[PDB]
Amino acid sequence: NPFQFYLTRVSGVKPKYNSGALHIKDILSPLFGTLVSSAQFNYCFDVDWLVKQYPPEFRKKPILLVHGDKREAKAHLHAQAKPYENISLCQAKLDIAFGTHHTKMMLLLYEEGLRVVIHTSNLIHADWHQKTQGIWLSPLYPRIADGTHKSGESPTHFKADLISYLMAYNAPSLKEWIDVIHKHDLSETNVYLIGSTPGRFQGSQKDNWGHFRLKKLLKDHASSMPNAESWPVVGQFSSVGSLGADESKWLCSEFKESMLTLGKESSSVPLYLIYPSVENVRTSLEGYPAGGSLPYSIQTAEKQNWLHSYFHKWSAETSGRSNAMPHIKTYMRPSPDFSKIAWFLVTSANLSKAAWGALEKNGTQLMIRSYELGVLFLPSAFGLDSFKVKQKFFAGPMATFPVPYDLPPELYGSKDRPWIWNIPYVKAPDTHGNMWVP
Ligand SMILES: O=C(O)c1cccc(O)c1C(=O)O
Repeated sequence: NPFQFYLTRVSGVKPKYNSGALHIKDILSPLFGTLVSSAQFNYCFDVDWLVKQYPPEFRKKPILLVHGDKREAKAHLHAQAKPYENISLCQAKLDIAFGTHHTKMMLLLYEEGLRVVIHTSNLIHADWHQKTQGIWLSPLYPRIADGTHKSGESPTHFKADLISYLMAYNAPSLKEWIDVIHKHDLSETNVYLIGSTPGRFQGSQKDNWGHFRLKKLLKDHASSMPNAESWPVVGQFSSVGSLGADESKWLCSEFKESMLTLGKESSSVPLYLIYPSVENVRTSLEGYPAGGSLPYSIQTAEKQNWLHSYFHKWSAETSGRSNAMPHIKTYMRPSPDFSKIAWFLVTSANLSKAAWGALEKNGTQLMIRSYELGVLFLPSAFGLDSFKVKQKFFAGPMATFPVPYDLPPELYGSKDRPWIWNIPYVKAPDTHGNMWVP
């Protein structure tokens, strides 16, 4: 397969549903490369657990943790890391209020080359145990010979774009990794980088990040088709921000507008949002504790009941993962019969203005609060007009894209409710025999 898109291993499904899945121990294995140094970009870390996932022979190689923690949280993380003299830390600046460092990425420097891993899991045991999570694995990028002058750039501009993303941190530890990337040949990369960084972007910078970045890529590198207004948009996420008093405030005015872009020319496009119901969580492998990683608060939700008519259940029979709650985030553009897709994005970005950006100053400025990162699969980058949807995620021509959940998405039933993490559920017990009392 050309896509190199994987799910994490799920404990408790039959082996047929983990053949081709990856655990973090698989990613860090010597079989992937002889580790010299690594950077772990993430949100939450269990440092003791994390070091154990590296092969024993590699556990003293340098590790950089890139995080966004402040004040006591920052102290707690440093205290976690203090016992390991090989671990350095980089605090990503979050100069806009309510921002988060959500990006989940491994930079893996080997004897043999460099690998980039963009994924959706926190570096804690529970995020790799029984959740649905996504991974993109880059090729092994060879080093450019010293004295040789070549760009090492791909047709998707991934090398420059990754360096640009790292430069936004303004961090000395990441300038070191920028210099590493400069020295490697990333020309085989067939995905486009879509990042968010905190800031207020106007003019020549508005298209660099967030949903304007997606819009720019779709305008430049996808083609519109006849009956494009019939191709739905699907968004799939593990949390929702405050979107406004109605759909015209942000969801359907600028977010949907960016996602329905195709091609360079000048809406009733169906929008499907996939988000676990209470029943999805209750009957999940984890039970109600899965809802600790689906942090939709009642304060947010009661301000936007209009949103929930868009919500569809989590269902993933195709990957045996209907009971493995999603912490992956994905966005895609299926055909009206869901048999093809015009593009697929896997990312850290949830359904929120903080993650995707919101227009300010009379539409001239895109304001983003958070760090996010994902990769975009476009048919043109593979010599194709569209992707055929793989019918069974783990089944057997390799030019079909492995969508990890079921299509078409299934609307919430009248008795379903979106999972809301900070109210109690005491009506029916979960798969472990417990209720939810936050
Ligand atoms: O895991 C994360 O990066 C995260 C952190 C804080 C709130 C969240 O909603 C999420 C998420 O849903 O991914």
